[PDB]
Amino acid sequence: TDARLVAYADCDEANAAIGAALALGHPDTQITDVLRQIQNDLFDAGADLSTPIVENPKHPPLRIAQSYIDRLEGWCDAYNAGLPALKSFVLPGGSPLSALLHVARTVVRRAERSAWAAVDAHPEGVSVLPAKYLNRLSDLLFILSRVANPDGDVLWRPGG
Amino acid sequence: TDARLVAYADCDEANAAIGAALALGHPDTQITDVLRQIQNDLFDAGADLSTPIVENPKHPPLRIAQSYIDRLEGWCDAYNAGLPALKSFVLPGGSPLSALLHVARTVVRRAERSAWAAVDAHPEGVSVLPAKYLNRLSDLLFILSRVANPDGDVLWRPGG
Amino acid sequence: TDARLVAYADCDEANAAIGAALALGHPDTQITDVLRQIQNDLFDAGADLSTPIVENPKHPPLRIAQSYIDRLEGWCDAYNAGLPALKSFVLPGGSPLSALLHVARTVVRRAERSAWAAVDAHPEGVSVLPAKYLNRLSDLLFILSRVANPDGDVLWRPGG
Repeated sequence: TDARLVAYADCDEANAAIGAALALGHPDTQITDVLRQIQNDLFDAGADLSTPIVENPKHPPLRIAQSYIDRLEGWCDAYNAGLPALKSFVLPGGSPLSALLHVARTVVRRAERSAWAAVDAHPEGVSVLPAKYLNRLSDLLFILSRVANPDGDVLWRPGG
Repeated sequence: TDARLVAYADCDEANAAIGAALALGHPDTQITDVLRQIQNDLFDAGADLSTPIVENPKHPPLRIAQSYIDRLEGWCDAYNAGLPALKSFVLPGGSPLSALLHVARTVVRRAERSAWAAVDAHPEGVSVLPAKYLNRLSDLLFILSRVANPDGDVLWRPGG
Repeated sequence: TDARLVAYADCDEANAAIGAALALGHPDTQITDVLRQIQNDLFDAGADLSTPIVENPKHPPLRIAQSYIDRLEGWCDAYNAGLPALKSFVLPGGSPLSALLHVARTVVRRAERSAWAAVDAHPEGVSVLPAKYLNRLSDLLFILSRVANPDGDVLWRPGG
């Protein structure tokens, strides 16, 4: 019901999709560490979205900070650097890992929408950072999906 | 936010669920080709839903056409022909492939709802064909799930 | 569109997520029987949510009864009894089975929200029992996820 409650739950659903990718996609050590850090960040995003903003909090805030987003942006550029240009649009799938990352990607985008909806409902009580974080995360998951498809992505083909 | 944006995103989520079925369900060659064609059609459905209808477009339209739907309807009848009558209601699951197709099936039905919602919000700017396509696709995925369960489906049992 | 239709469909999506857990998580005999019973209950929950309540029905009702909920509550206590105290918050994932149960858990919570929304839209024509059932089911799936992670859960870690 509550816009904050919905956004929080969607973050949890996106987080579980990353857990499935890690558990069923068998990523290498490097990718594993990146994904595990993201699971930790998504918990933070959920806590942030669920907690209304208060003036001069006396408790340690658990909020997504700009540095979280700067970090995803850095990983995006670092990982995308070693990839060839796309010849056609990518269809979701390929290796078990790429397929599972595409699933997480789409769930993350659904979570981004509710995070923005939370902001719309409480412009003064909800931070826009969780939404921006999820916005950058889906782009990173797209890149990682490509990284996880060594032999090329599944491509769309014009009807005729 | 936008009804078109939501419908588009749900199609992408359904498309990723089909990608997982293909990647983790190890379907045979025949089923693979059918599912790959559907992934291509779902991209088209997304492009259609996201693009508002314009009079006398000067660009090649990327729209779901009736022929897409006629094709799914044909596959439905062709595949359902070799199946026995249901003794009870089917519970989602069984083989890895059938279970993964049931997951995609339910996501497709969620996408169908937003496609219809897009039509409701813009009766003159959104085509009903994407929604009809998704409507027929969930029925086909139900049939394929049965096809992928050679030893029988998981059946519901009256409480007592 | 219809609040009952949406709630019904979400129950079906949650049911398919349990089917994936069973099909890809390879649970032992005990867990299998519990999950299979839940799939049967979720069918009932869907039928209940989809069928508006009528006075003096002449047909056998297919409704979630309090006994369904009492049963989940009993399993929750029985399974949680053999588990150690949590040292930190749990991140969704771990073993294939635990990861798949966390995915189902989050879908069940999404279904709970629409079941409550159905009640809100038709306070006199929709039972609150399906919603209560889903409320208890996500807590049980959390417990089972822990049970399925013999070597410990994936834990959240404070930023610094």
